[PDB]
Formats: sequence, structure tokens, C-alpha cells
Amino acid sequence: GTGMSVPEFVSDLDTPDPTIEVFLASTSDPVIPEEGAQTAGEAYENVDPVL
Amino acid sequence: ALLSFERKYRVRGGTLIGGDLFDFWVGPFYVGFFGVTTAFFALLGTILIFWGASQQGTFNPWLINIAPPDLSYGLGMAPLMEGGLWQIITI
Repeated sequence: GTGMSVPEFVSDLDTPDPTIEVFLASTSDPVIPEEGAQTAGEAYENVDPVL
Repeated sequence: ALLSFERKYRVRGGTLIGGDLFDFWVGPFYVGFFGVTTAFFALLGTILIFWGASQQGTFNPWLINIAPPDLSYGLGMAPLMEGGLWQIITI
């Protein structure tokens, strides 16, 4: 009875974000590190954050 | 108690329904079929409002509140304490 509500069109509720499908097509599962795996610092010349 | 020029206008006829069954006056008011229906509906609504006020827990004129049901009930009927009294009073 207080008038507290949010209206939305039904046809607009069924339309998702057009960028969600783009993210799911450009993602991948992580690779569990092995024992004594070679780091990226021993294969190239890169920055310490990503070394 | 009539006005000094009222008596000649107090004739019979001009009813949509009822004839002379309800064709009379109560004081200044005119009664008919629709007068009876109005009295019934208004009295029922007022008494239901005061019943809801009694069950709410306050008789303060500023604080009496009878509210519609929740949005989850849709267009169906709600329990008389959770907003059905509002629907009855609206009718």
C-alpha cells in the first residue's frame, strides 16, 4: 500500500545483456600448476607483476 | 418541514424503477430504490472500515490505515486481514 515498486516491460525483461554471450566465448578454464613448472620469466623478458 | 414554496413540487412519478414502493421523503432527503442501495452500501463500508480499525489496534482518525494486498497475490483474492477488506470496501 505504500506505492514502492519498480515497473518493467515483459518484453524487455526477456532480453539479456547483448555482451554476456561475448564474454563466454572468450574465456577459458585455469591450468593447475605442476611440480617445478617453468615460469614466464624464464622464457621471455617481461614485467615483474606477470613474471 | 418544507420550504414555503416546496409543496407544489412534491408530486409522484419520474422513477426509473420502483414506482410508489419507495416514493417518499425522510426529512429533507428523497428516498427511492437507489437511496436504499446507497444507504446499504455506505453503512456496510463504514462499519467494515471501523471493524478493520478495531482489529488494527487504533481508533485515532489520523492513524487508521486499511491497505491493499501484496503484489504476489496478483488479481486473486487475499485473506480478509491481509488486504481483502480493502477489496470489499472498494466494491
